[PDB]
Amino acid sequence: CPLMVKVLDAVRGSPAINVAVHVFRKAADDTWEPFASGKTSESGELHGLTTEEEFVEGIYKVEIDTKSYWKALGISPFHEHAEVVFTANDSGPRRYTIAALLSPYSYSTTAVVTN
Amino acid sequence: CPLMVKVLDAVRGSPAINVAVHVFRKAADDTWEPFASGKTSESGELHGLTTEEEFVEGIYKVEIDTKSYWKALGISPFHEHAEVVFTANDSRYTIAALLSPYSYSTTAVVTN
Amino acid sequence: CPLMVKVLDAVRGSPAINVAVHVFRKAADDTWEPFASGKTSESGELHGLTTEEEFVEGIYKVEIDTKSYWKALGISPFHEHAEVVFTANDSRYTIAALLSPYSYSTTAVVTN
Amino acid sequence: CPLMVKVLDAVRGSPAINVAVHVFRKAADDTWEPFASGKTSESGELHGLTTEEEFVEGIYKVEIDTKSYWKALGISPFHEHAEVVFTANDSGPRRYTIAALLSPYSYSTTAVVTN
Ligand SMILES: Oc1c(Cl)cc(-c2cc(Cl)c(O)c(Cl)c2)cc1Cl
Ligand SMILES: Oc1c(Cl)cc(-c2cc(Cl)c(O)c(Cl)c2)cc1Cl
Repeated sequence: CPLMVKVLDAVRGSPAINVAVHVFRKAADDTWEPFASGKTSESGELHGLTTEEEFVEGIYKVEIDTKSYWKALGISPFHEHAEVVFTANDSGPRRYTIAALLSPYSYSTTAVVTN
Repeated sequence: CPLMVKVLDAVRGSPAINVAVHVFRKAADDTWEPFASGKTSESGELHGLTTEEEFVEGIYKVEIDTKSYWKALGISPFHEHAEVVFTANDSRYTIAALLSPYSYSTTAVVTN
Repeated sequence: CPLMVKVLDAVRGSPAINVAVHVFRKAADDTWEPFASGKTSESGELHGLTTEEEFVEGIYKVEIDTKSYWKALGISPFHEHAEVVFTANDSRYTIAALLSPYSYSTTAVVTN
Repeated sequence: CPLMVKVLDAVRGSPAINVAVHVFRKAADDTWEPFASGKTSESGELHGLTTEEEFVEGIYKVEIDTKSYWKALGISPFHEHAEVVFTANDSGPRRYTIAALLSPYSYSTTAVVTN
């Protein structure tokens, strides 16, 4: 599991369940190609997006579909989605945890990078 | 005015208005003595808490009554209040707080 | 000026100065077209990006070049940049970003 | 484990290891009495502070000793510590995760409350 996403809801003090996450990788022609996608579990975690073999060096974008999440709760939020863009594995394989904390008008994101 | 407080609401995307703020300074006996207080304005700001003369080096606590704020909006919050504790050293302090029911963040902007 | 950007540095407790910001609007073909840009001032602020006439309803992206900022301070950052994507609907927008090497937070303050 | 603390470092993108945490409970005479204390592990987590039996209703304060953490890294930080104060178990036992994300001039805290 070299790439894991964890999403929390700051309004309810709970994991953010069933949030859609789409991951893209920047291709040789500077286009974002689809890489992986999934939905957060009841623990607000998304595991198994990729493998070490497939997760090569590159620029990745993790798009978290926050708008759909808040709308399904009857809240009209500010952002369309939360986007996290980073270079990965540029000095060898690392494990990446991307965490996001969500509110209707704000969000925070962090990365925990281990090896 | 060397100390300013700004409070924002992350749920509504607005200044947090009418939020009570109490400032304390740590006394000789390790007690917190009341120092300054007020309620944030329409812009979520609290200006004029103190003066350069009075704002001597020391340890200060800024207590933001976040519970009352959320209760007024009909939302059940987690925290009793938010506290920011820091040392003022000489060499302007903006204490900002961003509020959600189960989370808050605070940052200090120290300028000049 | 219906759109303002403010950027703060959580490592140094200061405005984030000289940070390039690019604003894009989503075009008819789902493309991002350049809309406005600038560099934050000494107060970490970027004013005068647009006018009420030009700032029509639509989807906008604000891209903050956080990587260059951290590189200038000799700190290796995680993110390529920070992006804030939102719909402007009619019924002033302050987009604030708080920057650390491996983390950032952004909040919108929508007033009037 | 009804009370867990997790602390992350936003400067290094790593868990915050060896951070001291002191927990207090408000006593009948409105004094803060010591309740539990510990240090975060290599994963930035602190488990085993208390038991369900001991963790009764009350107002608790979780003090995270952030100043010592940053000083040991050669950074002179703004805050003396981060404090999280909350009523616990007021409608029955809950499990509380207190998370903090740390930077020298800022911090964020969240609670995940489950049952
Ligand atoms: O003027 C300000 C505006 Cl607009 C926002 C913040 C601010 C404060 C905190 Cl804590 C945040 O997490 C974010 Cl994202 C912005 C601070 C100042 Cl000083
Ligand atoms: O397990 C975790 C828990 Cl509980 C909380 C956060 C987490 C994530 C964000 Cl964005 C935060 O601002 C804070 Cl304070 C904690 C991260 C992980 Cl990985």
